[PDB]
Amino acid sequence: VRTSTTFRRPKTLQLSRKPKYARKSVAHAPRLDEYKIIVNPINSESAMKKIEDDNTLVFHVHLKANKFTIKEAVRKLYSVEPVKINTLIRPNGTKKAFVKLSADADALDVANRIGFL
Amino acid sequence: KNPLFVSRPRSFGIGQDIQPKRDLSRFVKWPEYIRLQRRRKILNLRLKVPPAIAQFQKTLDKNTATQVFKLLNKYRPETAAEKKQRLVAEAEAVANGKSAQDVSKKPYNVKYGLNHVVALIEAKKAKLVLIASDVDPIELVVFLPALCKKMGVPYAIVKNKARLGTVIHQKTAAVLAVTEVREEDKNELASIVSAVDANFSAKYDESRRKWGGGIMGGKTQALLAKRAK
Amino acid sequence: LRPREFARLSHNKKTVQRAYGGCLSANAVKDRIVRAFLIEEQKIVKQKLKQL
Amino acid sequence: GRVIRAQRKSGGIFQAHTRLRKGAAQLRTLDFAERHGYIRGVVQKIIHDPGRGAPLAKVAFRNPYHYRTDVETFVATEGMYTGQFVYCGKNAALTVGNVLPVGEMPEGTIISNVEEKAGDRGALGRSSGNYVIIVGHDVDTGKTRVKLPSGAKKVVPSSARGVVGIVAGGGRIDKPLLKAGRAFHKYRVKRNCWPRTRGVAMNPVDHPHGGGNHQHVGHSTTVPRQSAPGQKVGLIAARRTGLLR
RNA sequence: GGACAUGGGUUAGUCGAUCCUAAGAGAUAGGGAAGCUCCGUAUGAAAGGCACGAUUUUUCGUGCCUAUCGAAAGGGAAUCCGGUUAAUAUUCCGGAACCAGAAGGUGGAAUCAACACGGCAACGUAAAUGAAGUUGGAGACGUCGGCGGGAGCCCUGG
RNA sequence: GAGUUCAGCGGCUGAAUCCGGUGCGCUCUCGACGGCCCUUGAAAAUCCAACGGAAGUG
RNA sequence: GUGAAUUACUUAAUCAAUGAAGCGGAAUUUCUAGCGUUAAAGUUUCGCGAACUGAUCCGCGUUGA
Repeated sequence: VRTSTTFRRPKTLQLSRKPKYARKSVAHAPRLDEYKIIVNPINSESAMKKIEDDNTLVFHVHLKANKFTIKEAVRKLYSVEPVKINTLIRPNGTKKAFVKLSADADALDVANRIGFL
Repeated sequence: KNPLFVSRPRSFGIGQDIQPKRDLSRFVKWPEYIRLQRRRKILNLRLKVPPAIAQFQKTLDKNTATQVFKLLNKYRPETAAEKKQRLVAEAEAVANGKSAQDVSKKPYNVKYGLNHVVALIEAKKAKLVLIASDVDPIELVVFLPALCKKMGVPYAIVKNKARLGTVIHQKTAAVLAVTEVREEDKNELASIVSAVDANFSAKYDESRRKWGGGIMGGKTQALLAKRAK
Repeated sequence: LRPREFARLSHNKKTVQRAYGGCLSANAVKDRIVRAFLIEEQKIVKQKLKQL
Repeated sequence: GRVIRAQRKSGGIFQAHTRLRKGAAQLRTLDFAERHGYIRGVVQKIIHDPGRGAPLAKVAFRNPYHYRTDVETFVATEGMYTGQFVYCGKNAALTVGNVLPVGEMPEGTIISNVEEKAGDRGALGRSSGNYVIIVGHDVDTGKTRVKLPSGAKKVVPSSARGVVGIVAGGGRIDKPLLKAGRAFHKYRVKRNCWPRTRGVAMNPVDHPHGGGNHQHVGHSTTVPRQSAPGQKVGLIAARRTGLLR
């Protein structure tokens, strides 16, 4: 007994993939980790003034790092909590990140501890 | 009787309350494979079927079919597992040093397979032939009633190649042939043969000249009935 | 307001407390009510006429 | 030597400009309600359809099978107004605006948007001020003879429908356009068919008429019906030319 | 010196893109074509959902009805001021906001007359439940011509 | 407290930033209208509301 | 391709519509720009529980030329 003039195809059981082997012998290591995110800090005169004025570190950062991965990499590499991240792709095709540190920490001591001053 | 249970009848006339859900089966846009099945059945009902093909539309009756299948199920062939146990039992018998002939009795089973049954009919070794009515392509069995008639082999056209398959442990079987039965069932086969012969072989001459088909649909039949009236 | 700016308002600020309020004007609603009642009385009086 | 302007009219930039169209003007689909009874609709609004001389009516009908409202775009007839009820079907009254089968209407009635064959939803008598006249009936063969706006008489199935009355907007061609700008605007909202350059003003490569030291055709302008597409210019298969002096 | 050499320089939840669709491009279904590919865009397609139930012979029953791309001048969530640099800013700094989404919490209202009252009314209120289904509205629209109001500029009295 | 102007000190301290008129004025906008057309002047995403009444110490 | 004594038939193919919605048989809604859906009465079994009819059956060839 059909009350609709259309015939819709019935639903069938759709088994999920249960492979007999793994297509990859070993899963790849995380290809974008903290050390690959941060390449090296920028130490130009403009970068130094941002350190001493805006409490902002300036880093040469990987292209595929977003503001979230930059924040975690900085927190893991330097144990400092950033309050803001601003990124730009420099005319030479390299990402530069302005990492504004929290008011509790100063960029000067962080810079000396890194050693790039 | 609660007075609040007031009747609210719905009029379903043209322009009245919304039409109720009715059976719309005859108007459903069925899938193409469904339409192809049903319209193929209609062409076979409409078109003038040649007698060699139309003879397959008249099959064995229900009572004789049940009687035939009762006899057949006593002579189903050995299954794979039963063959394996019998084969192993013969192996230990040979290992024990016994004749392979006397260990196992002579088989008594239905003969199946189109080519094997055809050879049996041509050699007059088959005493009964059961031809499936729904073999596709039909040419695989169109010649069989004539071949059975020339060699005088009693033949019946039975429904459901699937039923023949279940007898011989397969899915479908084109034909079944009974060559030898035990003396207990010799009377039963003879009674079946007589009924099958009187039903099919005697009527073979008349059926060879009876073209099938020619049935028109209900709508045209009713329209022509009105014209005649 | 712009379409999405209607989503910030409260419920009573986007409608009017009346049947169809916020979808129809008051005069339109009044015509709906009187025409509904009058035609209903007709279908009753036509039914009473045709039932006998 | 090149294909002519007539041959390039196959599409492309000669398509109809349908950006502003207010819907295709069609009758209701011939359903059970409209075959065995009638169904009532309300004229929501009469609108102007760009590229068309006749106004269109947005008549809203109730769906007889489902809880929703069907809206049908009709060719408005003179006298149609917003809020008017339109009855479509076999038992519809013979009132201007209603839709009835031609077999249910007496001889001499004036109808429009007539179906050629029942179920195509309107073919004959649709331009503004045009109509079709019921000439006669043939019940034995179930056919109806009608007179078309061109005067040609045609036999249609008696179940074909037609809107009672004449199409609104009559007299549109009674007023001269007065200037090429009015012709320019009239034809923007239609195909690319204006302005029309004469073939005599073209070259031998551009047209059969073109060429010569004078603007003359050079051959008879009545061409056979059998001529090739590039040859079929002028008066095609003309049975009689000239004025009826 | 827009040359030459070495360095430095472009920071956005709010500005754009991204999202939307336009004309139009365009796979799939299908049909052509020796083919390259062509036609096609809800078409002659089984083109996908949703809710009920002590759990149903512990082998699932019962109802309910459209790709994608295509706009940095179209549609459209929400940011302003002051300042700062040799070069960046509605992006940085100082101050001051806003929008979208998420979660529970405080306070208030309604509630055992379950889903607030007032005004004749147009409607108002700090709240004032509303599934499916239907429908309406905003987005959403030409052009010219004066007339009225506002803001900024202009003019002007101390 | 900002910006601006001005007067002092060796970065700091004083003041002022006020009160009004006008218009066939320009620029943008807004409101109420008017005329024109065989020309009647996009879509969709998105957002809201309504009719209906499923459902329901807490 | 099927018939009948010149004509009929429709399954081949052609065409046209749709959301393939009510086809063929028998038994037996029109003074108004409103709303119309999520069945309720009736009849049996065990609270918007089930079941049957409300809404007849049959055929199935989506209908029309």
